[PDB]
Amino acid sequence: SAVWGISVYGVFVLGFYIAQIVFSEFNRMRLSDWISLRPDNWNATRVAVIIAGYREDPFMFKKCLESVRDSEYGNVARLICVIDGDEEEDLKMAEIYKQVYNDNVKKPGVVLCESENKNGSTIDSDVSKNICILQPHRGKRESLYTGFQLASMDPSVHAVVLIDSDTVLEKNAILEVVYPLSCDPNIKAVAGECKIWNTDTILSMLVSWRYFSAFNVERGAQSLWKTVQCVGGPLGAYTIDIINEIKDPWITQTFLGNKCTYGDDRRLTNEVLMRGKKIVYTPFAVGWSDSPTNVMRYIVQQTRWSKSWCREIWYTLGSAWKHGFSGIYLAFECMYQIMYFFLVMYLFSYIAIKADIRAQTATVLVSTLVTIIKSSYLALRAKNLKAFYFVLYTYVYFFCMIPARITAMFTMFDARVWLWAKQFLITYMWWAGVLAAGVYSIVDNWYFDWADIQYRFALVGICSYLVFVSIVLVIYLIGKITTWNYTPLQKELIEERYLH
Amino acid sequence: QRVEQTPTTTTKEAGESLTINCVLRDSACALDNTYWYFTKKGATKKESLSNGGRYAETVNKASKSSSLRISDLRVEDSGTYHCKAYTAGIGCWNIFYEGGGTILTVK
Ligand SMILES: [Mn+2]
Repeated sequence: SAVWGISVYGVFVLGFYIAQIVFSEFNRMRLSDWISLRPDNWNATRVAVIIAGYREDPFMFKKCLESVRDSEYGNVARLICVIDGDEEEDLKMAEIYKQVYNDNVKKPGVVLCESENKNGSTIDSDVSKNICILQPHRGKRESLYTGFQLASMDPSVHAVVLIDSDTVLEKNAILEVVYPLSCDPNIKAVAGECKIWNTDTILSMLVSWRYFSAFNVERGAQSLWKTVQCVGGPLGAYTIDIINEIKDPWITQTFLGNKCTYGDDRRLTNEVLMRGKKIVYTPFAVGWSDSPTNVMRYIVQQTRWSKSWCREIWYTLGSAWKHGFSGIYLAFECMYQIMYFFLVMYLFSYIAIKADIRAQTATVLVSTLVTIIKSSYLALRAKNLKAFYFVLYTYVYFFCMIPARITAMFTMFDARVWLWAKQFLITYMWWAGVLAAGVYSIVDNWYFDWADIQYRFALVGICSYLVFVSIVLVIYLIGKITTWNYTPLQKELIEERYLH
Repeated sequence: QRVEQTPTTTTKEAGESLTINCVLRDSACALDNTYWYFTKKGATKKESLSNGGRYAETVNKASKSSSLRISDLRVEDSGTYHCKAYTAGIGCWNIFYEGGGTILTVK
């Protein structure tokens, strides 16, 4: 029973990972072949980039605008800056934008989304100059919409690169996202690889490699299938046309009859998928973005992401059939996600109930082997040795992703104590439950038998796992002390933050 | 890379036919197909035109050129005509190319 379950879990996970690996490598090969025939100094596409931000750090915002200006694309029509502010505090963002770009900033009283006239000609009159908008804090979608209008306004705009305020971009990243689709008209969106630069904390570091994997595997695979389930907030491209075609629908997304004021990422992408358009992802385009460093903020962010995912899965499946042959992989992927979560939960429940030391030793060993294989692949792919830190991702996944999943599922339907509870009470109950299972197992197996070969194997395995985790923690600590694990960009970021 | 609506201005009597050509120039990318838009004088809204009725559009792929033959012109046909070019293929971006426009006056 337990041996069969572990065996199928290991084979299933490794098989799916290997399939995703070969799919992503094929996608990368196709992208490289496509780039190989790109004419030099190619600037055929006119692009209007879009920024959206709210209460962003002034230094990070300044660096983002510096990167945007420093981009080497020679066919950028204009920069559209949208900030849901209309508040004295938000004027800092306007000042930062003024010190980098044209001083002109317009502050309309009224939001285009709630306006009876959604054309931007009410708020804008010139398209040549870069324009910054200050509007009442509505949230996300709206702001983007504003920009969308302002973009479409300019006909030349053939595509719109959407970038988050907190995002460092590369001169090439632009052409790098505004070119893939040249190859295939159908491509109506290009997901741009994003990278977590803040890696000081082990969490950030782990998340960094997590991002790495995600973008360069799943995304890549789906990209091969021209069906990247989701675009990239920090770095994302979008054909102006499909945008104009999805902006309004997406701007008006209500789940259970409730404007979904959550992750826009996914909804517009889901609309594009409903239209049957192909979405490809390129890894050659990189954008540096920060990551949460606090466990609680990571928990709430992952909970919001899980809510968006669960809300968008129904529509994703409902539209997957429109891709005919294609899309089958997308259905397989979502079914894999649900069945993998359910299998992990059931396996942990069985482990807690049975409390068989051999079983726990076996699952620990196979999980370590899986993480070792994944980290080895990641190191080989990135030509970088710090990818082995991903073996600790099991801890953070178990202790954060699962409670976030349960929180999202429980909070989908139906003073400060309550609100605080709705965020962390699931996580605290989960941690208490795992601790209780651990102590119950350890007392239920409170015996020693050196004459038992199975007991000896379990003990040596658990000791080896402990020393392995300890040495990984030690090497991480010394790397942090010598600041070797810092990302290359973080060094000069700290330099000009200090010199300020 | 530019598009030229050669006959960009013209004034002609009612009850004749007019031909407006749309050519994509300086492009290494092959033309995919052409969309034609109309704006009524005074009005700014653009209205898309379709094959049929008095509108007959001919698309040439080898020369990357297209032309709209509008026949049997009435007074309300007076307005600015715009061609909207498309490029496609492998490594060829799906682009909108808007020509200079052709203002037509029908008396
Ligand atoms: Mn930020």
